[PDB]
Amino acid sequence: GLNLIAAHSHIRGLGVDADTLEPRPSSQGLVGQEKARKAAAVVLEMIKQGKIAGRAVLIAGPPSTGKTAIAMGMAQSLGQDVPFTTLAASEIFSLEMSKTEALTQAFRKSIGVRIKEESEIMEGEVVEIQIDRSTGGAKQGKLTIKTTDMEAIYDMGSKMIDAMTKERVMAGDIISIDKSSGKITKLGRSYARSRDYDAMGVDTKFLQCPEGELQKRKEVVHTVSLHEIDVINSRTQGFLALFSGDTGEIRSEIRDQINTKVAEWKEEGKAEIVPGVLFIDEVHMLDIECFSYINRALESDLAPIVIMASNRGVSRIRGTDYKSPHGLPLDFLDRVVIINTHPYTPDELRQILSIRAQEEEVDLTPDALALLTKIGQEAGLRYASNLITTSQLIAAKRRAKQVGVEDVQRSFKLFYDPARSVRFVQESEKRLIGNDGVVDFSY
Amino acid sequence: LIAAHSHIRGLGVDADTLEPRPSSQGLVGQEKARKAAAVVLEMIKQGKIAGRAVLIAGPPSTGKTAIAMGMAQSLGQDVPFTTLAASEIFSLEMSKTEALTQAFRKSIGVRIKEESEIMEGEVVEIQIDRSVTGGAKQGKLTIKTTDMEAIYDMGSKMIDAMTKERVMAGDIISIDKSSGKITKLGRSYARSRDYDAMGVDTKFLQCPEGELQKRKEVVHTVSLHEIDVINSRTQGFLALFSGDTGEIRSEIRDQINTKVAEWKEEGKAEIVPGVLFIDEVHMLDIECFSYINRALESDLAPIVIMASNRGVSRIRGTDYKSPHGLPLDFLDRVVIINTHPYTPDELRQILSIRAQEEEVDLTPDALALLTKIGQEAGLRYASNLITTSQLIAAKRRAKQVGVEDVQRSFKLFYDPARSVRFVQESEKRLIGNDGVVDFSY
Amino acid sequence: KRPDPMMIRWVNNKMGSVVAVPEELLGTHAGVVFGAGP
Amino acid sequence: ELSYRQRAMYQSLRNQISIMDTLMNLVMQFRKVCNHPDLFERADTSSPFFCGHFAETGSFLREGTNVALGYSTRSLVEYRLPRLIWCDGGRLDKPGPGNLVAGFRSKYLNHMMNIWTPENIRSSLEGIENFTWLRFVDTSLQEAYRASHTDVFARAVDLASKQNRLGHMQIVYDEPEDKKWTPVHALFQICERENPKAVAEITTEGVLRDLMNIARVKYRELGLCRLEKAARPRASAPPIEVVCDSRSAVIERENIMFHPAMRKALFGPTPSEIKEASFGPRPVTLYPPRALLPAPDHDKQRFTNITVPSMARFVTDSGKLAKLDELLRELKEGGHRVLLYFQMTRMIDLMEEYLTYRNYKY
Amino acid sequence: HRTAAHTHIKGLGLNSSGIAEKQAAGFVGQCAAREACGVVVDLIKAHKMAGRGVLLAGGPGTGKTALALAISQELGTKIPFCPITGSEIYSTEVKKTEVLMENFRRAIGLRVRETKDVYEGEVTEMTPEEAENPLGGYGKTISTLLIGLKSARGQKKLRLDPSIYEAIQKERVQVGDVIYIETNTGACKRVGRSDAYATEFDLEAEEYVPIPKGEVHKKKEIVQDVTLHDLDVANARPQGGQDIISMMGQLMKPKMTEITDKLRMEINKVVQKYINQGVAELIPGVLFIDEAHMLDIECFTYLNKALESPIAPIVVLASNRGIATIRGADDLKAAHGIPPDFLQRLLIIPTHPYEPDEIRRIVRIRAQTEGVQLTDAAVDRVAEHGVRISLRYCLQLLAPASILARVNGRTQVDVQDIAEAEELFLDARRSANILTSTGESGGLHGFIS
Amino acid sequence: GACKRVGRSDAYATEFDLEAEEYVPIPKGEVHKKKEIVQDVTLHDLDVANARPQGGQDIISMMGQL
Amino acid sequence: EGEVTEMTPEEAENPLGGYGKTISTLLIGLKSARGQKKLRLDPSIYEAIQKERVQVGDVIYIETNTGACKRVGRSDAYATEFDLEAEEYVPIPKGEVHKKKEIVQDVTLHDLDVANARPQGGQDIISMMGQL
Ligand SMILES: Nc1ncnc2c1ncn2[C@@H]1O[C@H](COP(=O)(O)OP(=O)(O)O)[C@@H](O)[C@H]1O
Ligand SMILES: Nc1ncnc2c1ncn2[C@@H]1O[C@H](COP(=O)(O)OP(=O)(O)O)[C@@H](O)[C@H]1O
Ligand SMILES: Nc1ncnc2c1ncn2[C@@H]1O[C@H](COP(=O)(O)OP(=O)(O)O)[C@@H](O)[C@H]1O
Repeated sequence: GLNLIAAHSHIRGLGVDADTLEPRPSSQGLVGQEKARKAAAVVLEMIKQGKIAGRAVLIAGPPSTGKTAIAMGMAQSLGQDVPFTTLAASEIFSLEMSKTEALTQAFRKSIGVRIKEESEIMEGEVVEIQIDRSTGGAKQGKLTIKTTDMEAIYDMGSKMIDAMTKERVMAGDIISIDKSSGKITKLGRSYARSRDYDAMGVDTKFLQCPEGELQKRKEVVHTVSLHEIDVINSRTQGFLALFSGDTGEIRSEIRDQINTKVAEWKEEGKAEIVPGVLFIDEVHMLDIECFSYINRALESDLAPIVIMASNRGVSRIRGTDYKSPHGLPLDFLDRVVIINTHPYTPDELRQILSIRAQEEEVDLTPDALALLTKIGQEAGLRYASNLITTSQLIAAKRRAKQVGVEDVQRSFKLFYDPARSVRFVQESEKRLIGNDGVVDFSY
Repeated sequence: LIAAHSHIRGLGVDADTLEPRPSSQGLVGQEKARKAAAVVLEMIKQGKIAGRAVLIAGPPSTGKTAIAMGMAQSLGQDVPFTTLAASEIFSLEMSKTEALTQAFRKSIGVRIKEESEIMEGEVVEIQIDRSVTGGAKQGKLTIKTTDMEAIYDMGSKMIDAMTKERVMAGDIISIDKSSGKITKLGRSYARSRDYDAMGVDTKFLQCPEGELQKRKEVVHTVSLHEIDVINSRTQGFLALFSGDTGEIRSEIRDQINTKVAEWKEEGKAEIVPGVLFIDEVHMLDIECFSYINRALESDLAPIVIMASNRGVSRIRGTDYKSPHGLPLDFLDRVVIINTHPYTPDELRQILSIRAQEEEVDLTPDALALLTKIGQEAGLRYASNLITTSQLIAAKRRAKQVGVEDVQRSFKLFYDPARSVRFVQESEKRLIGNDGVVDFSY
Repeated sequence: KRPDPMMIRWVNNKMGSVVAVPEELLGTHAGVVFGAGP
Repeated sequence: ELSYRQRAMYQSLRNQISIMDTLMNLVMQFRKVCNHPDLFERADTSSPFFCGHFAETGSFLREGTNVALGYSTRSLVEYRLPRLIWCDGGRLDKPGPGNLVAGFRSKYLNHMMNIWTPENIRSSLEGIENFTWLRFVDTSLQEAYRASHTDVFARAVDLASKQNRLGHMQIVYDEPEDKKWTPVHALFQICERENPKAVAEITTEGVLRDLMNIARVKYRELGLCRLEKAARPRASAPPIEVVCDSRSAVIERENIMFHPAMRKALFGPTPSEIKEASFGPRPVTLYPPRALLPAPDHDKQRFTNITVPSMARFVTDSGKLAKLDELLRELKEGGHRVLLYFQMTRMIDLMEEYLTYRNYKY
Repeated sequence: HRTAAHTHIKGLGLNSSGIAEKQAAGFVGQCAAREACGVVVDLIKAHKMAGRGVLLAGGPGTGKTALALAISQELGTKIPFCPITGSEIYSTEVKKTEVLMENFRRAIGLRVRETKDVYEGEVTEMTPEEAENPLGGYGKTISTLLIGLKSARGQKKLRLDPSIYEAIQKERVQVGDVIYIETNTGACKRVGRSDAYATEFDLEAEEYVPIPKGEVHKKKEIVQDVTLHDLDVANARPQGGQDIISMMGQLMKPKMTEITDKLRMEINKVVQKYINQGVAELIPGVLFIDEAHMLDIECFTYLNKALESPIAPIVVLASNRGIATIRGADDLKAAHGIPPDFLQRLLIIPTHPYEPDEIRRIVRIRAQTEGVQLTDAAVDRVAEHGVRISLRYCLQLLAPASILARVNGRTQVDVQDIAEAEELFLDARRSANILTSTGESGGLHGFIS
Repeated sequence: GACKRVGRSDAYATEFDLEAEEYVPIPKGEVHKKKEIVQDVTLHDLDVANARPQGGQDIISMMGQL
Repeated sequence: EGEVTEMTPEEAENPLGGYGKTISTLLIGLKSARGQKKLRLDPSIYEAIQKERVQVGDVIYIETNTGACKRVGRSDAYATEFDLEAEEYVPIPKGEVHKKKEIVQDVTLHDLDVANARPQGGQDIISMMGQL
């Protein structure tokens, strides 16, 4: 489909025993990281429980240690029931809005208003439409519709006859009508009438006739974020800015009104509030102004849980000239509990490579899997994982049905790991442009 | 007016051998550089090769701009020559990269030919019908040669033009049918007398002869940038001139590149690639240089010429120095021309040309003294003293600039080096780099 | 063909020019300029 | 050689020689495209990809001779909102039950406690008070109030009615006796009362008039208003819409997205209004009173991205036809009418279309 | 036709087995890198993978960009090849991560079948019908138009929605015109006058066109190539409706906008419908980020998330720099100018300097590509540069030497014409000596520091 | 002076068998109600309302950009 | 220029068939402070008068490069015609009834830049929104 195979495609969840929060040694595509997966599951539990507001969790550990994978596993194990917002910290440096506004909108996106509503929908196959159009138009008309269980005839009001003519509704068409709006969606063409559709090309699909009553109440459960309500109220087509962007800085008094109204809907029982998650990937790309805003944004009642990942050691905080762990100021780190990811053992690399060789359509011979495991220890999990794809493509060039050591050796030879890449750089320093701008082009 | 380079009227080389003459077309000396620029000039005219970056290098003065202005004169009007100061690139309305993209695409012409059709005749009658309270208008034009009469129906756009032009019977008019523009050429009848406020009586003309319609092949040259602007928009094509154009999307340019190739295969258009001259090129950033270097590599890239005064000098936007202030991996793609400071006899010949261009009759000793000043103060200063001495001579009604006028001009106006000493001799009274100053006597 | 009810017609030639007004516009406000208002 | 249109399709289909065999079927379509590409795929009027929903006609035979064309065009991107948000008071500006604030707040912030209301202005109209200048700006308290409450579009429609009378005064009240007279209630409109633009339009030597139109003239003289479009958007879509299962949403969609006053202003007076205004006993000022939609800058492409295939494009799309066109013009001057023989019968139809374009005769 | 730096490159010059022929398709050498670029072409043509990163690593002038343009030719015209420099990312209109997303989605293509459902005919009647509204102040409104269309196969009368009459009106349609109406968009085109009453005596310069052959109602189908970014831009700046927003949105100045993830996600749903309907082929392509060292640590940290997207193109970086300071991160030095976080994601194709005989071969390939017929002693002369001077300086001399030879009346370039070219047109190093010797002291004739 | 169409009364729900219309029960309390609401605004709200046309006064705001 | 003393059609010698009205000249009287003139105008000025709503006692000018007319306002000689009328009155032109003058215009080239790059008089919605 339109989803291709990607680095996290094998992550199907968090892989944790829901009855105990005990991490299974592997399941759902996660291998090892047990203590981190347990902690992320305790966070997952209190996300679903909703009662706790505005806690920040940092996931800290070396690169390629499963920090994003654990974040993806939580998103896959929350699903649609909870808003999940993913933010690269690079994203808030907008030219449309100040970074605290962008960071506000991200917090607003992570709280859902859940609104439960009903409508009568009428659905069936058009048996015939008569419209007289009596110079003039839309004067009078009759509609016959059937399911497999019933047939009925309707006199149409004139603004419904406009809708029918607007949708060019025809005998044999399977339609739904939402009654209160009066919109008509043509779900398809009935197969029994296929002969009538002489203008439709042979690529046209057909459907069986609907089933049950012509009319029923269908309940829709909308969830709309606080950010969407904020943007809707900004201007006469405010929602149109939810797509194009081009929201301004939304005025604070609009948000404060909306918070009061959402508290009314909660107290009136018309809506539920559904606290989500904001995941800030590589949070160290934020600067000292951002962290100061976050500190008090987390103290709001309508704050999500915030989950964060950092590669960084003791490192220079952006927008200042001093260093702190993770590159995060200690005053912010005071508000944050930290989950650590550790490096993988060779058998865990073997398992992750196996899983990655299941998600990609690749057969590894046992010696090729052993060699990729050895390469994974020497050159890192990510590089050996990129040799999997390379080896399959080389094997297919030699038309092999399974990837052999020869294909992995060709991969290792053709594509350098980071360490050999650095060593190549440390040897080529006269041909590569130095930090001084100096370079020699002669042989 | 007379400007700094108005005497430059070409490159001054033999068109056959590309040998530079020691002085012609207003250029003097620089023979090695003028021959090099003549080889570049020929490979500009040949069009065959895209994307050559030639840097003209030298100390201040020594004619690097004068050489580039000599090239522009020798190409004539037809080949594009986009002069750009490198400080123009730092727009607030667009990025430096977009500003460079536009400057490149301004330097490639598309030369498009069309067959217009035109009319030439005496108006015998006009009828116009107008809807009261506006809207529709209708009319008929009856128009005449010595050899034809015909009645043409008119639409609103034409009736607007006819009434704006105040067309009347007995006018001679021409109509470009393709563009719809009208011009009155004159009148064959007298101006009437029955009405007032009829206005000016234009040129008398005999009635046009022959057929009313004539086909007319015409050719228009437009930049790739001008095609870009009008194809990125539905409306607002004044952005060709006001500069309101934003950062144009690359999908539009990719389409235009494909279509202009197709128009060339169709024979609809000739592509006429020209020159982008980036003066003061050392003023670009590292980000600009790392764009030009790969912008050059495209088939529609112009030939880029540059000038720099800089020595081993800091590159803007980075921490380190390089020759010309230009990155080494940029200069890798450049062939460099070096201009050399002039000798006294070269100075004398240039100053004679400047004097002749300004129409100033120097005495021989004034030219000698201006040459001596030229050696020690510089060619620009010695040039500035020519016009100054002419004015001083006019105060004393002198028919020629004497030595006294050049000495009087030298006295009143300081050269740079003398001004630097004047600054050093008054370090207490000028504002220092510390901001300190003493105002007292 | 009887002329259009609302197209006023100007014509100019060697004899100078004239304006002719539809019979439907005489007795309208558009006739007032011509001496033929309501 | 082959025209680029031929060359592209020919290369893509002769590439199948590497894939399959069918050779006879392939070389038959070699002969097709090498005769004229419109035998293989006819060039026909075309437009960008439409990223939207529309109602398809299911049958032509059932359609009949009279048919109602509704505007069916809708976005496939489709923003479902509950009526609790979109209709029942989640829009803060929309008064009703629930939204008890909006009705109060509209009256008090826009009228009672609004400084531009005439009663408030009138209390601030002297001395050092903040509307002191309103005597000398040409607006009344009513026009100031209007201009502070109506949006830029509505205000621009109101500008369409007005006469630049201060520019005419510049032509008439010239002389020392006229003292450069200005109505004292327009005293502060200095730059309207003194502006070369008015004078340049009345002087008979149009020198400064032409110097002020240079850009628009040369744009037109370059033919950029008539040259074919070299690009257009590859996809096109209608606006995204809210979808709400309520009637108020459908009304409010029609009120905003198909706004009658904006549309009427752009497209001008309705034909019966023109009839009433022209046959009336006394003059009447129409609304708006003219079509305020601008002239399109491209005098041929106008306001749509639809291309029509040119016959010159058709001529040059076949290398044989492009080469034959010179030979046929030579043969015409050689005294021969067109007489040709074809291995593909459909090529005779294209030549009849070619000859009915050229108006040369068989 | 015009000759440029890479006109001689035609492809990677691999065997069917994927080994590089030592001189093929314009290349000389780089065989291991050309073989690695072949396996990348295989990774692209096999649609299965998203968001893999490749780095072409190697000093300036080692053919890194020739390799990327060779990939662009092995993929052919169907696959989207999207080249950018790292210096194109700093827009003034929108954040630089927007430009990256636009380029990521420009590098994913879609070929989609489209049915255009249209009416074509000579307008034979046009009759508006209108209502006196209640006092909204704008007056009467047209309620509908009745229009008669005539084609060769008879005629039809259309009662148009007034929204479509506004298209007809802004198209300045008249009775007796030939028009095209597109029921997809409600859009209109005036094709011309009829060839009926096509008398010559119009000043209007009308195009008279024949009556449409066939039925007056038609339902043609055409195949459209679009990118995902084309859909984003269409839906963010709507312009295909006849509504007021679409209308005014054609009058406003065009400007780029920070298209939301929300829009992009919902266009994935729309395009996946086209796939499930069988009307579209998804054809993912490649983004070539040249000069990737000109990116910054915010760009690179965004690319982390962007490559993890469940659809993303292949990204090919190129860099020419050693251990260098990361831009926007003056505290951090790393190899290639790429952050150590991001470099772990890539497969590095290192690229190596050429040997002197390879330079000789390249000089001869390049000479005959430019049409410079060049003697063997002249080839040897030019190939002494490239060893002693950059390779690029060799190739740039070929055109001056050609001009000088032909000015000397020669049919072909001798050693003399190069030795003159060497003198008129200096390399950077000889010019750098002129600077250091002339600017050895300041003065009137010194170079400015 | 605020007013809203709540819907169509369901006493007319069978005026047709299908119409694009929303039918609501008749109001079942008093036709007239009086209630006192203590409204709060701020001086900034008065600024914003007086600085520019707000809400339904400015429909062209739907264009964005300028 | 002047106050309109009169407007009066001249009936044509040769009326066009089917129209019944045909005017060969429109005569207008214009008074200035310094005199008045009987002015014979091409009847096409009817279009300007009817659009501009020129009346007797209005102050207008005729420009000879178009033959059109523009209305400055009603002459203040009529300021007492009503207890209320919704226009301000303007003085009778204090010059000659006919002006032919050389005029010298101070212009900078920057004025030509702006006047070309942002035209001022445009009557469409985008121009008029632009000038707001
Ligand atoms: N415990 C794990 N189980 C399964 N896959 C993993 C695990 N850890 C990492 N991966 C995979 O290996 C790659 C690198 O891990 P990632 O989570 O991206 O590390 P980081 O986020 O710290 O850079 C990703 O493709 C990820 O899906
Ligand atoms: N060879 C020359 N012949 C004629 N005039 C020259 C020559 N060289 C310089 N000039 C004139 O002297 C002045 C300085 O030269 P210019 O080209 O401005 O030097 P730069 O390289 O600093 O731009 C200009 O007025 C230029 O016209
Ligand atoms: N292996 C090769 N075979 C043929 N030509 C080459 C080869 N490598 C480089 N070139 C040519 O040499 C010039 C410089 O190469 P380029 O790709 O610009 O290097 P880089 O991009 O690394 O600076 C270009 O004209 C290129 O086409």
